[PDB]
Amino acid sequence: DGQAVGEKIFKTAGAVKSYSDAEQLCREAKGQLASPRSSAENEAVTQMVRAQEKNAYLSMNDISTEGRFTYPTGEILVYSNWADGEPNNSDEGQPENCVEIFPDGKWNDVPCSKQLLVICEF
Ligand SMILES: [Ca+2]
Ligand SMILES: [Ca+2]
Repeated sequence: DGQAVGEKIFKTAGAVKSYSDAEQLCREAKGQLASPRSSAENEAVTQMVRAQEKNAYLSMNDISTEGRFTYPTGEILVYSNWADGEPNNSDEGQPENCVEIFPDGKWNDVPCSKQLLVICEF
C-alpha cells in the first residue's frame, strides 16, 4: 500500500527511530529513506506525516561538507522546501546535520539523534 508518484512508492509502518536506526530499517526492507525530488513527491510524503501526526526524516544530510545537503548517492539536492530561516545549523547552537518534514510540507535541519517517523521509498 502507501502513496505513489510516477514509479516511486512511499510506505510507513508507524515506526519512530533515530536517523541511523531509520536508515537501517529502510535498507533491511530493500528500499531507502524518503527522498522527495519534486513538489508532487513532497505532497505525497506530507499526506503520510498528517495521517500519522508525527514529523518524519528525509534521507538527505550534510555530514561531508557543512551546508551542502546530498542524497545517498552523494549528489546535490535537485529540489528543496525549507521553512522560513532554515537551514540554520543551530539546535540552541549545537550542530544539525539531518532533515525533518512538517505536516505543512516545510523542512527543518535537526540533530541526527532526534526520534522521528520512518517513511521509506521503493
Ligand atoms: Ca549542518
Ligand atoms: Ca534548524
